Amino acid sequence: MRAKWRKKRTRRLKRKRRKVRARSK
Amino acid sequence: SLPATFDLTPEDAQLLLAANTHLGARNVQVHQEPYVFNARPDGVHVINVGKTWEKLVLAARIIAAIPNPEDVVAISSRTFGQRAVLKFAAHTGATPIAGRFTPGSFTNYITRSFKEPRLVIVTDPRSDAQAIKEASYVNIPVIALTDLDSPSEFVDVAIPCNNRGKHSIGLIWYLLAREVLRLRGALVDRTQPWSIMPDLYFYRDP
Amino acid sequence: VLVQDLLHPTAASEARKHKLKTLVQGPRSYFLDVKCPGCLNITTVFSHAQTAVTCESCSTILCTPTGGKAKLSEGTSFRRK
Amino acid sequence: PKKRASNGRNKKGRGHVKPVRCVNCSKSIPKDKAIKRMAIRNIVEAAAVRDLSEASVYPEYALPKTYNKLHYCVSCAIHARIVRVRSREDRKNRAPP
Amino acid sequence: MENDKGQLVELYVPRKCSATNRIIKADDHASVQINVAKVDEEGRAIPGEYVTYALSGYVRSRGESDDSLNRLAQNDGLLKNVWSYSR
Amino acid sequence: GWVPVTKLGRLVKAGKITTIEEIFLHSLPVKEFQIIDTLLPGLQDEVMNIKPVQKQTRAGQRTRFKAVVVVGDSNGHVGLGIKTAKEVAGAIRAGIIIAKLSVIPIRRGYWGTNLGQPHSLATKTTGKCGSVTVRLIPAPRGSGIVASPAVKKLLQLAGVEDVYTQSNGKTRTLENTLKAAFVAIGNTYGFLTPNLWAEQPLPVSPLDIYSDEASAQ
Amino acid sequence: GRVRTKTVKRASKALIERYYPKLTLDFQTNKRLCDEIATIQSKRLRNKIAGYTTHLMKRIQKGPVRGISFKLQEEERERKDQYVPEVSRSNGVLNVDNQTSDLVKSLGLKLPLSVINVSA
Amino acid sequence: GKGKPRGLNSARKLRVHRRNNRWAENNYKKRLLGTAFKSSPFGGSSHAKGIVLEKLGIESKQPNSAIRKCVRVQLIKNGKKVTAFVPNDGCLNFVD
Amino acid sequence: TRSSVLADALNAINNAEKTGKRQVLIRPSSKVIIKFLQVMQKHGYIGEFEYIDDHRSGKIVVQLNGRLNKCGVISPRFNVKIGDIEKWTANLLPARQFGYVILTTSAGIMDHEEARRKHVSGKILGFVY
RNA sequence: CGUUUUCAUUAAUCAAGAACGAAAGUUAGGGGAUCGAAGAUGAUCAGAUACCGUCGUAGUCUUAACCAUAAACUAUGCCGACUAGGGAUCGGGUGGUGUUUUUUUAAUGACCCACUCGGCACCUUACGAGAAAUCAAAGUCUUUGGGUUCUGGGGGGAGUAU
Repeated sequence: MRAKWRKKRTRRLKRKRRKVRARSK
Repeated sequence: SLPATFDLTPEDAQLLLAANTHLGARNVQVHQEPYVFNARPDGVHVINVGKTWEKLVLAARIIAAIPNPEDVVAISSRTFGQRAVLKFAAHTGATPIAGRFTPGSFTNYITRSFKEPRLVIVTDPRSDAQAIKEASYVNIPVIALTDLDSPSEFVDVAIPCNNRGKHSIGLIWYLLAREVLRLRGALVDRTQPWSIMPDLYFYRDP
Repeated sequence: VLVQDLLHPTAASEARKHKLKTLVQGPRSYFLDVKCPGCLNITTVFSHAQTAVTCESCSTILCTPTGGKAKLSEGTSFRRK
Repeated sequence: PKKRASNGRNKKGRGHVKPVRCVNCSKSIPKDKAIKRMAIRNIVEAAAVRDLSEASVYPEYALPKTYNKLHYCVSCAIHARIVRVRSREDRKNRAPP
Repeated sequence: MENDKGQLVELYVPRKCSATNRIIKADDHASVQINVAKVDEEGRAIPGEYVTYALSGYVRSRGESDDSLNRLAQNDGLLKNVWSYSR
Repeated sequence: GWVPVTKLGRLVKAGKITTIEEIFLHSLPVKEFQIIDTLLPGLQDEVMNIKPVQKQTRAGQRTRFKAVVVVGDSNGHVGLGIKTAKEVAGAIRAGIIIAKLSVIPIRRGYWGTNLGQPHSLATKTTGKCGSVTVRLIPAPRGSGIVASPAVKKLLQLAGVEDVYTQSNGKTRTLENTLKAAFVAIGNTYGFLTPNLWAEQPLPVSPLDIYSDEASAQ
Repeated sequence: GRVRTKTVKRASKALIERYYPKLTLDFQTNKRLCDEIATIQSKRLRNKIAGYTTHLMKRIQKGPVRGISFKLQEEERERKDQYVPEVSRSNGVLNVDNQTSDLVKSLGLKLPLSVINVSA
Repeated sequence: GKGKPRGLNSARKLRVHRRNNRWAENNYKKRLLGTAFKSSPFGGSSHAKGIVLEKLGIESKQPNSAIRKCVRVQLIKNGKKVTAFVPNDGCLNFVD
Repeated sequence: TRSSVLADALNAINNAEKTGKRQVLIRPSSKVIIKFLQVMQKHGYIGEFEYIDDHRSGKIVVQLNGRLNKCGVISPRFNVKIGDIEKWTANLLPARQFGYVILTTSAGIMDHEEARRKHVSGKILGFVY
């Protein structure tokens, strides 16, 4: 896939893993 | 090493100045040409004709040093020099190539135009560039009638001339033929106006 | 080219080069003594003066500065020394 | 590798040129890159001038013209105008015709 | 190239360019050798007797062979003009 | 019968040129292989490689064979010819011909004692072809040739006894390696060592002394 | 298309190059000359070669055709490039510039002079 | 000089620079990170003895379509489960 | 900036010798260029040279004769012990029979042969062959 | 650039550190014509969450403050030296019993010719380099050393996890 749409998808992954990890601080 | 009498005679200077051999090329000027003499205003660079005559006697000394007269190749593709090299080939041995050079004539033998010379004289080092490029593959000295803007790569001894011409080209070929016919020749003393007419070498008609 | 005298260059080839790029570098500028015909005494003005050099007695003008050489102000008489 | 030494076009010494719009598709292309041709044409075509200069007071009066400079993009100039595609050795030429 | 007892080995001491003193190789086919006729009194030049030079391929390919032949022919005496040292 | 053209072949065939120092001195171009089959008849050949090269054709492939051949006797001359032909025997024959046209001489010298009968290179030398750089270092007596097998055979046919070799680049390509080494052994007669500093009087070409015996009828 | 091959054209060229007299402009007589002096293995190819020889006769007889010389063309051009008109200095003196005068004064001797004053 | 210092008092830049660039070597990295003692199911040792749990048939991917006869082994010194190939025509009749 | 002046001098000499010239005007002209060129003159690699004195660092015009293949600078003047001369001369000379590794010792600027004869060592400057 | 002014090594490159940094984006006012992520619609299409058409929010603009990324590209660190032929051009200067502007000769400006530094570039070659494309630098390198900074080491995993 196009490298900036993998880059955008990765930022959407990191924005989720920052959210689930924030529920358990 | 000139004995007494290879000097530029005043009649030869009148010939060379009448046929405009000194009116060289314009502001375009290769750095490998110190044969210039004090550029005339409105462009034209006057060529030192004394230097021209000295290089001419030197070239005729080189041409009259080949053991055989026929492994010298006179080259002209330009139509101003075709009759010139043809009458040069008439008087001396000096095989002509007037017009199309037919590459392969020097390198890589078995073609029908296979000349294998020890000297190549070229009327114009730009329009005869393939002969000059091809003579440097097979170890041949190249003489060239050069104007001041003409390239000097792969030419040794050059004659500073005006190859815009219609008068200077046939004259410088005529002077080479006359001078190589004086050296080792059936010819005459100091004065010796050489009954063979000067203008047999010239472009005819249009 | 390939053989030349780099120690005795011709003067015409040397009068055209930059003043730093000659064989020994030296200024192409000079001085000149000026007299304004109103006064009597002479004064020594640089060729590339950069100041409004006025005459010694009558302070009027002798040269207005410019980009390069100074301009002598049209009623003058100058000698390069 | 590099397909042109002057990469798209004609920017050496700037860093940024202000873009114009293509006249066909309105794609915004830099002004030095674009493709630029000045259309200089009469307001009458070569058939109409006879019947128009018949139909006029003030005899023939001007033949007045029309001038506009067309900036194309690389796509829409190839799609019609100045295209064909030149060979690697005929690419380096810059004489118009 | 010699050895312990005097003897020349290394076949073919090469030629050297008269304008640069560089070795003219065997695979140097732009190199050239120019024979200039010696001229006696009132012309009629002395056949089989030359002043010869050799010019490498690099001197010719750079465009320097004309000024090199002006220099090399002047200070043998074939020319008393064209080449001037202070350029 | 040979019946040559290219006048040097006639000076060779009439016997007026006897050794290839007369050709290698005057830098004469050799166009016919019989010029060196007569002036160097004890020359031995060696086919170094045969590989298939191929061309894509609108229906199928066109496979012709490329042969790398080294000739050279044992006494200071080598040649290296590379030829593709449609058939391997014709490719080897033509590679022998091109290797015979390209015979180069070799300046071999000493490691550093002036003792009898030179064994090694006079200088450090280097040849590049493609990406392969082949560097030859002079070596003491009895070193052998410290080289790859193809370079070792090219330097063996040269007559070099002791040499050291370094190499850089993709030396697995045999053509560029052999050609880099062929440059590295042809460049030994270009290095101006100080025993060659003494001036020589520039001899006349054999094409002028025997001008009569050239220039056929 | 009536484009004639290189067989017809090269044989026609070679027939004119050595038989320019004998080879008139009529097809029906060149048809018999190509029967006499050449050996052509067909009648159709004979007629084609004869027609092209007649054609090249028709355009030789209004000036030269590039490529073909037989005897008479080269004899004429041989006796044409020997020319009279010569040139001179007979029409006055040698007109020069200022700088050509400086040149001849710097090297040579007293030659006739007429300086000019051309500028930019 | 193209990329590196050269002056005589510059050996510290050269030392620290090569010491930094050594980490891009795979061998140096795996020798100075101790991959052998923590990862790599042996101890970094050569051979290791273990106990057969079950027999597996591993299908060869892509080419060489066959069933390579392997066993699943639990190592004694680690307890690490490890698949190990049993090489020859037969020899799964010898392991049990 | 100009960090070495010998390096500029020897690269000028190398380019003019590669290109077939017979003359080099060197911009920088130190004492060490004078002694380096004096050794190159002693072993025949250059002709005469002439120090032109402006009231500044000075210039030199060197005459060339074609015998020079390469002259080069070793840019950090590495401290050479007398056992390391054979290491240098094996490294950067074409053969053991010619070419000189030039080095500045407290007994002067000299080639490695005179350095072996006088039994002196020091720092390396360059090499000529 | 000019300079026969001054000081006299004050310099070169740079971990750490600092200033500036397109667009989008963020915070708070102002502004909001145009275009216009989102959104809503009309067709197309097998479907059309798209291309094409219409409308339009944030945005586009500005003030105060963030952000610190771009194919931020010449995908070419910076300083210095040398090596090649050409003609254009921009800025400065020098020369011309040169053109133009008449007032009557001038004077300036513009131009022309020649030279000169300093730029943005270009053209032809290749001595040279290169794996080649190509390169007056990507040359002056196995004949390897002018000074210095940063970066890389098979492809992924991954600029991911921590």
